[PDB]
Amino acid sequence: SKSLKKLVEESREKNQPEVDMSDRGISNMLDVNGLFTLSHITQLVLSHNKLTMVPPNIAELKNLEVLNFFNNQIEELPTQISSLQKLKHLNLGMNRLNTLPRGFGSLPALEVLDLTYNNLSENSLPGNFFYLTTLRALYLSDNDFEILPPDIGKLTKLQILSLRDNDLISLPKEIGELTQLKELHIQGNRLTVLPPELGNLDLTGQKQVFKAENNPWVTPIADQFQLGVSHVFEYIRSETYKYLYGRHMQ
Repeated sequence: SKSLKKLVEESREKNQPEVDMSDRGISNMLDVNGLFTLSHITQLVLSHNKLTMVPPNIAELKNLEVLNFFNNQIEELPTQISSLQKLKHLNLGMNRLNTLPRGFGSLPALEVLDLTYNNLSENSLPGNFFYLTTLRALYLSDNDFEILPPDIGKLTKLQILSLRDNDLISLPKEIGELTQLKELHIQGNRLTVLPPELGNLDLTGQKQVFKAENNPWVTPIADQFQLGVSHVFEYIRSETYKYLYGRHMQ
C-alpha cells in the first residue's frame, strides 16, 4: 500500500520499530532510499522479494532483533551481519546459501535461526558457529548435511532441532547432551542406526516430537518404529543395543 519512501519516513519521524517490505519486488537493498538510516528499528521484513545479496550496510541497523529474508535468492551473507548484537530471530529460509560467513557465531543474542531450504552442509559452518549457545530453535531442514558436527552438543538451550530431508548418514552421540530438546526432526535422511546416547532424551510424550520415518533403518530399529516411538527409545537404551551398535560400526 504505502510507498517505500513513506515506510522509511514514517518509521523515522514517529520512532516506529517495525518495517514491513515483504513482497515488494526489491532486488537490491541499496535501492531502498534511506533504509540504512533506521538505526532504531527492531524488526525488518524483506521476505518474498528478489534479493541476491545483503550489503555490509546491514550493520548500520544496530537495533534489529527480527530480520526476515524468507524466500529470496540470497547467495552469501556479509561478515558484518555478526555485528547485530540485538538480533534474536533470523529467518534465511528458502534462499541459496552455501556458506555462512566467518564470525557468524559471534552473534550474542540469537535465539531462533531458520536456515531451511538452503544448500548448507557441515562444511558451510564457520569455525565459531557453535558459540551460538543462546540458540533455542535451529531449523536446518532441506539442506545438504551429511553429518552433524559433535559441537552441536554445546547448544544446551536448544528446544527444537530440525534436520528433515538432509542427507545425514549418522547422528553424533553428543545429541544426548541436548536435554531441553522437545522436538527432533530427522525423517528423510540416510540414517541406519541411532547412537545409544539419544536414549538419554525423553521425546515420547504428546508434548514432545520425534519424527524419524523414511530412513533406511536396520531391521531391529525398523521393527521398533512399527511398535511406536517409546519402543525405539527403550531399545536404544538397552545394553544389547549398545553391544550390537558397537559391533555394527566395525
